[PDB]
Amino acid sequence: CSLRHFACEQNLLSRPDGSASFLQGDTSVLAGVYGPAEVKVSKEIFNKATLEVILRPKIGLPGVAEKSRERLIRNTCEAVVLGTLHPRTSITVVLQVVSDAGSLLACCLNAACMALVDAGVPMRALFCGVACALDSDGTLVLDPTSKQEKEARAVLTFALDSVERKLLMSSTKGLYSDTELQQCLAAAQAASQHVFRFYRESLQRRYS
Amino acid sequence: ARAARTVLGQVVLPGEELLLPESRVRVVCGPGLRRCGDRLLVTKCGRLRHKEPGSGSGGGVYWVDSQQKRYVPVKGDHVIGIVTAKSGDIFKVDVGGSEPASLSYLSFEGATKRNRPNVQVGDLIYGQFVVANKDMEPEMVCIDSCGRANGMGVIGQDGLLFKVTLGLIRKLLAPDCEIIQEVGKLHPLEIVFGMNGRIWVKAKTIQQTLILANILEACEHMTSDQRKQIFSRLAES
Amino acid sequence: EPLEYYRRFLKENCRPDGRELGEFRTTTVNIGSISTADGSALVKLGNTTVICGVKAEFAAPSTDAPDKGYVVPNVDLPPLCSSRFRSGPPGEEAQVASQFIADVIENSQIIQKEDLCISPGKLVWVLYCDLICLDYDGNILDACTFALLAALKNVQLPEVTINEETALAEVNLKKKSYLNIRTHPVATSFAVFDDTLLIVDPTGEEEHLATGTLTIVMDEEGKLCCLHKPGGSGLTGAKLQDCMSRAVTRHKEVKKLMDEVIKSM
Amino acid sequence: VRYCIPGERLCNLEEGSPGSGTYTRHGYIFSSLAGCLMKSSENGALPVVSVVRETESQLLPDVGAIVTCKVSSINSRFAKVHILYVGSMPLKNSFRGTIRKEDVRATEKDKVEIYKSFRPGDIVLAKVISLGDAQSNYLLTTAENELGVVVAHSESGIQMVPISWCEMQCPKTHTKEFRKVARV
Amino acid sequence: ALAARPSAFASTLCLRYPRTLDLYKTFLYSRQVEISPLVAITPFDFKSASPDDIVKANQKKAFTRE
Amino acid sequence: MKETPLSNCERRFLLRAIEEKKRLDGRQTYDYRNIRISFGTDYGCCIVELGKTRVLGQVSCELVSPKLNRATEGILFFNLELSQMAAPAFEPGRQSDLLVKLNRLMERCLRNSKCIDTESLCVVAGEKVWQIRVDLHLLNHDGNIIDAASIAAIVALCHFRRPDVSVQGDEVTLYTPEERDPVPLSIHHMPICVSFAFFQQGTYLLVDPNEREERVMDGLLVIAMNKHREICTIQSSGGIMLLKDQVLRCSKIAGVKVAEITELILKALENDQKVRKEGGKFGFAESIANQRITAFKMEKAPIDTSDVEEKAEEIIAEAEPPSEVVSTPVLWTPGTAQIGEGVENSWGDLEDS
Amino acid sequence: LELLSDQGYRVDGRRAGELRKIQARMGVFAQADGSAYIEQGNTKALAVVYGPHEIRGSRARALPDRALVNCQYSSATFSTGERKRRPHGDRKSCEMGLQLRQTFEAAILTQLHPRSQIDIYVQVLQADGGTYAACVNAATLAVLDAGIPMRDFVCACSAGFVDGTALADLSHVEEAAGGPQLALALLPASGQIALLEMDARLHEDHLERVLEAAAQAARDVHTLLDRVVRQHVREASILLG
Amino acid sequence: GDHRRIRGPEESQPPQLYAADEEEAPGTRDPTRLRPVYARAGLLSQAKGSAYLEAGGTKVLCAVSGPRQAAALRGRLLCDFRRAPFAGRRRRAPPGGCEERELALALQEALEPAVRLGRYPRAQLEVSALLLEDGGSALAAALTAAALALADAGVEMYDLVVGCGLSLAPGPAPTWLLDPTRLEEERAAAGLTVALMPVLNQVAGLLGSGEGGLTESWAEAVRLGLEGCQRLYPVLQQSLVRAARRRGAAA
Repeated sequence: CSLRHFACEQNLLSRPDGSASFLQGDTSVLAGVYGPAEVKVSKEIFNKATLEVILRPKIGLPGVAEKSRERLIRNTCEAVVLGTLHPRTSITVVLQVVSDAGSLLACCLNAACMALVDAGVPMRALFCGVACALDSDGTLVLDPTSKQEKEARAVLTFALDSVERKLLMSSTKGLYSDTELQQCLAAAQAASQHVFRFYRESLQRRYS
Repeated sequence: ARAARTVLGQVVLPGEELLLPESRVRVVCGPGLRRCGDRLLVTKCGRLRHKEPGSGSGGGVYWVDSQQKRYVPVKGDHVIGIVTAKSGDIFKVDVGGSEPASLSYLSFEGATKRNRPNVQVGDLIYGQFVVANKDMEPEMVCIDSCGRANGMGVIGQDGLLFKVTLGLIRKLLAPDCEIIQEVGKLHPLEIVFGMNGRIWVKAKTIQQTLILANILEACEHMTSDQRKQIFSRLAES
Repeated sequence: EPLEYYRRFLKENCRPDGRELGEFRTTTVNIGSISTADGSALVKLGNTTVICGVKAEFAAPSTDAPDKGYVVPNVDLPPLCSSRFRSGPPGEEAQVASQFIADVIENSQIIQKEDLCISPGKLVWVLYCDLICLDYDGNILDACTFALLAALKNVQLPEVTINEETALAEVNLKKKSYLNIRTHPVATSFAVFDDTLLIVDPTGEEEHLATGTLTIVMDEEGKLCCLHKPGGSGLTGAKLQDCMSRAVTRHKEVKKLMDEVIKSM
Repeated sequence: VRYCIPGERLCNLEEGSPGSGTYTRHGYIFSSLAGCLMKSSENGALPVVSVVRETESQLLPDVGAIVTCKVSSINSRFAKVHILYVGSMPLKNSFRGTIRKEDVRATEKDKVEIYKSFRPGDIVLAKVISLGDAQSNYLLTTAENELGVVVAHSESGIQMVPISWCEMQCPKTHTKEFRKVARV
Repeated sequence: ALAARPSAFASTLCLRYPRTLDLYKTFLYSRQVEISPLVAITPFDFKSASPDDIVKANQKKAFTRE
Repeated sequence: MKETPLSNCERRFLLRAIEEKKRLDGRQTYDYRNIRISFGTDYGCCIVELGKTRVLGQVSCELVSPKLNRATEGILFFNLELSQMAAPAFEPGRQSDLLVKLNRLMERCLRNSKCIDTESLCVVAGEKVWQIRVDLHLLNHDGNIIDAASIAAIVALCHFRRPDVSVQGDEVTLYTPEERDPVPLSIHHMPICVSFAFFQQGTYLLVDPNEREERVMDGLLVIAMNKHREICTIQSSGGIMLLKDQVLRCSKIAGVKVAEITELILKALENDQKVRKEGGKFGFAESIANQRITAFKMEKAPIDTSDVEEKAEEIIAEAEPPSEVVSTPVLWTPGTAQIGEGVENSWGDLEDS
Repeated sequence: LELLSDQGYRVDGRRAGELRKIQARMGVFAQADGSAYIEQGNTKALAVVYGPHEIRGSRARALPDRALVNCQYSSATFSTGERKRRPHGDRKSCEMGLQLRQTFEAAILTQLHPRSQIDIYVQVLQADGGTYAACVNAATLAVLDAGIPMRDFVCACSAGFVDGTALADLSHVEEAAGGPQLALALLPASGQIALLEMDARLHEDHLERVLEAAAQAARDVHTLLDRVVRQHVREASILLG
Repeated sequence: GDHRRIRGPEESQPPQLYAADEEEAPGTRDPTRLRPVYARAGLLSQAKGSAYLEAGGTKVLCAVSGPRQAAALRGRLLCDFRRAPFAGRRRRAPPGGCEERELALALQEALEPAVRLGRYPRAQLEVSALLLEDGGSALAAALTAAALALADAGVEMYDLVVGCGLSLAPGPAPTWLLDPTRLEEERAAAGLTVALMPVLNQVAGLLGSGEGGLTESWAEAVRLGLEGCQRLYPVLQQSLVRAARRRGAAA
């Protein structure tokens, strides 16, 4: 088990408030965030903000699947954004898929976290994305590739907090038993400790 | 869980916690900090800074300082805004926040029901706030506390208004900042800063106004000494 | 007022429904009432009524693998079941309630598309299962799944024989066969309160005040198909292991239900 | 006792008079609801026959009615609200409202700053005066001693208590704020 | 005009869903989990001035305008 | 939400400049903002940056049956789209009068010029033929969306490489990059758009204007003209009223500029092919500037996958087993059964009668 | 197929620089505030306009400096050989009506009707040849019928290029042949161009000659429509008195 | 195709068009009989007013939502008709259909002559009806049920609406039939549906088209439709009585 090549770039676009491109190996995702701004009166809520998430694919037009994977990202950002500090406003997170090579949802969650941090939004704790894909026998592989993903009988993806490493998001593909669900959860908890080190090292270097 | 007064000038991350000195104290947490129990929580990235003037009293506020573009109104800030409408007997002005502000026809110097001031749509105004809580649209008056407009009102006739990040504004508005003196050594200038991320400049020649506009946005970076003199010499031309 | 009132029953350990915080509502079903459909079943869960219907048609097999017959699920939430749904194109809740069922149908491998072909590469059966909710009280993804599984155990197809010189299809409407079903995926939903409280079989008001939701579906051999957690407070391995212990009993209950209703014919 | 359907012969115009939720035609009294038959004899004979369900799921507001509301947002010159209770009974849905800067006090006076009168999140008692325009639909009023904010809420989530006619104080932190206190 | 008797689908669609010891053990609530107020006067009984009433009765009685 | 309004000081400032023939960012009248191309890893994918605008182009092909009539060619979809992140204003269904003119500009240029050879994209006739489908996205709006979109589409189409097939007798077969090498396409010419803006009633013009210069302008003139000396489209629009010498001057300008742009594009594609053939490393990853603060590199890492067995084992072992109250099903009449607290009577009957 | 014989005659019998026959009419409808009807050659158009009125919807979509021109386009389902019915969502109608809105936001002297809308409707009953110029001329006539002031009399015509010569007022047979078509919208007094279009390839040396031939054919349309307007105004002046 | 649904096969021909069993023979009956009808009110719990109507092979469910925000001085009456895809010989497209809109309008022009909208200024009512199964006269069920729902939801109306249906035999001596079924409706030449107010004695809605061209048959079709609407009334009379007895006794 070994996480593959990682890369990230910040402040790409000049128009948004904060931009962040996060590519992990060959797959890549670009994201940008507009800060708290005005919101339509028909959608506004008092004592809280309103989150809007849109994802754009490369081939086709978004359908039921892409909005169903937009709900997970919105309900994940809803648990870490302090909306009570900014009522009667709107905060929107947009994720763009540039290239796909496997484990796209985890790289999208990491892109969203890095775009919100760069954009300067009050946060309670950072979050990460780890995807597991156990093979036809039970050999766990972390951060797999679409080559291994096609033959594998089950792929799981988890989102983990950055304080006590609890579970925030869980999307699973394939059928399995609980024992290897526990062992892939433990593998994800072990894997996030390096991603959080990449967050800390990137932000400590940024303010040098 | 580290302690304060030890991690000053250190980059912190959201979700981290820190221990203020022991005997609970009434020091108010700043923008990027929230007080929970007898501990402080971090909600913004940045660098811890502490300011107590001269004495062993309070004397002290905790606030992290970061780099961002989106502006949130703060009571007592000098903000440049642009008029948008003239509905009723007020002047809606766009400052850059979530909601537009609101002037009044009598807020200007010596303004009454007859000698109203001339304010068009799409003009920039220098003025200060008096209410900026998160319960209403912010409202700004535009002369003074006493009532004598000290350079306030409608400004800008032959200059350029551009936009920079909050970090450069914070850097320039410092008592130990030599940026303006050296930049004005090359090109004489006059500036009116705005805490919403706006700057008004006016050089002599249009070429100099272009150069000052481009070269001021890059002064947040490119640290002085080994770099600044050579950059100044190169741009002398 | 909102939170404290409910927590009065929570500390009392008897929620306003009159339940012990770890029990399900009353469940009843009927099968074989709509006579204009191949198969149908009505599921009642103490409100949260869902009805499903199956229609079989002919279609051309796909260009990649011409040995598969399509199955297409759809879940619709009309503006009459509740009062928050508005007319027009289907909304987010019904679309997610349909993508979830499509994912369950795919991962669970309940049916094999190779059992529906008549002659490879020209024509294959297609099943159109459409779900319409008659009442929205909470736990939608559980009763929709149970309605679908109950319906799929009643659909029966006629024996079709293709000629050689004529090459057309002659349907033998007298001898009608059945469908081959492999597994029986049953779902279970949990609602998590502010940071530690988990309840079973929630309600629309409770989901209105809850801070998260979890859904787990199990096979008949203790295998997990999907782990649907839309998000919220956060859980631990111990809490999931506590949930699956209840889900095992729920699955045994449901599998006994299906094993008993079909024998009664 | 017997119930009703929204049409049947009940009485003549001489043997009683129509009441609430009824109509008459051709000298007969006809039902217009499915409630219960109540005949209020009152005093003076000839009871005013009417039919009332007595289980109001919804009721349309009127020109004059007492309603319990809930503020949604406030502006420097008006304050949009949300009608929540029609007098006593709970309401299944929520309408919209607007409090102009003339209905705060019972004098229709100048000054009367809206900002410190109806802070968002409170629950108020108000009276309608009109059926309104398409911008503001019901035009509620609080120009009375019995109308105004009744149950406020603190800055940090604590049930408040009235302290004066114009001034309010926090019980926990002893903080001073301004409201429009209504008679209990 | 004879009315008829129901059938299965209708009699199941029209269902009304309305301590006895302890079961489902793990899902109880106990197993899964200074304030000196110095309160002011509790209400404010309005016994005092209430300006609107003042100004109204004031002017009506006064009735001088000088 | 909407876009920040335009003051009355910026208009004055741009117009005193333009009268004096000097612009904000230093470039003179007949200049472009320099360009920067970047190639993906799979074919038909590029990132172009004109000044500070970004467009992502990506080509992809697929095999369908060729309608009815035109039995010996292939079809070529296009779909421009404007991403909410390009600028605050762009909104999914509230900018429907720019999308149309943009899709049209793109389609008339690319499909009516006849530079792609859609003749030789057949396998059989009356049967499966390749249907290509170009796709562009706008990422960052800084003015001159169409020049960048056109250069992006050109490069993306001149970098694609199809699959490839064997056809002999009456039998098909489909290969893969390991069974057979992907094949390039055939491109007759390279039609490249140019835009001009007119200022204060045609008295001045400025080449390649950006978004502020776009809000102080009357109307726009676009002139698409492929290599050699052959014009392919023009579309005046906005608020302009034009002369006849000026169209010719513009045509000259577009000729010169397209010459230079084609130089650049050819050089960049050649260098990219040389890199791909030498055997070095390519892709979106090895493009991130390293002399810059916001880039970081980390080789692989086993984290420690030594403990997961033990933790999982103890967790499974340490929790309460399923309980053992089993429920009973009740039978009313074949077809309906109930489980739960149940109902008192067998069934309701004459409840109200 | 021959599109230009050696003698110089086209398919229908006219020379290179020869227009078709136009036959107009003013004042067709009564309920509306203006009307027109033109048949340029074998293409039958129609236009109806509605005068400055209150903005529909009142959704605060006004312009405090000028009026709001709103033009639509539709087409009958029997306008060509095949039925070819289309829904009211096609992008051809929107783009042609957007070029119509562009040219009439420049021809009309609109800074005289603050907070007002101008609704322009065009209906094509039979399309054979240039549809754009027939719609522009029919709506110029309908606007004149409505009394709306304008700077000049805008008129449009097309052209082409086959075998080294420039055509004029191309037809559908000639249009569907892959040639460098081109259209203008001219103001005769100043010679200014309100809109310019072209398609397919053409060398740069013949653009001046195609554009000149198109401008000349538009100036030739100008005189023919001018005599119609003068006869109409003299008709109404005779009627009045 | 559709970007808001699950995409399956592009085309799908149902097996009825390949059904090798030839169309059967309906039979004969007495045209002076009515299918027994059972009516229940107050079915749904989350709806302000609802009713479920079932008679023979017809299954229709109607629910009524209360007044909401937004001829004023009067309130609107929005309507929406939709039938279940699993009804009838073939499947139906979920997006909609011209037949559904025509029947929705034929409902709207029939339930407004009963309620008095001069009591709901600036408000509006929304009515939704669903047909679970089509086994006979349908428009004679979408009228009775949507009127029962209105009566149990406490809105003020002048009277109820009771519907019926008829069809014309295809023989050489055609005769109108009462309460036709699909076996007697797909083999018919014409059909008629009436909407009668039983007490006010006023026809609310009329619809009929077919091959009967003599203006002496339609007089009987209309007046036997009126006899049907006066014979279905007592069951709806006892249904609202039981509904109100139970709702009141539930307090």
